[PDB]
Amino acid sequence: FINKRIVERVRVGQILAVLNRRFVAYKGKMRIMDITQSLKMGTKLAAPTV
Amino acid sequence: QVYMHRDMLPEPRLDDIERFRQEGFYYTNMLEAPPEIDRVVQYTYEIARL
Repeated sequence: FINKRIVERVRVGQILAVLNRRFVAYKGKMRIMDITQSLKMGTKLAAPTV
Repeated sequence: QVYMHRDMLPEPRLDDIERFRQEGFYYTNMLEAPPEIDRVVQYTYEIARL
């Protein structure tokens, strides 16, 4: 006995009943870049911080 | 005492040629006196960076 719905006998009319979660996807013109390597000691920023 | 300002080169009218030639016309960017104190804006490196 496992309290999970691993295998379910389902009618055809409910095949699409599983689509129920939101997804959010960036468009093609966007770019994803990593900036971790820029944390070097010599960099001074224009507007100083408190 | 170096200043930045927008000024025009003179364009004298040659109504009489020899009369104009008699006077020693010349132009310079040397200033007679510094400008009035409330007409100037002072930048440093910090303001420009901000």
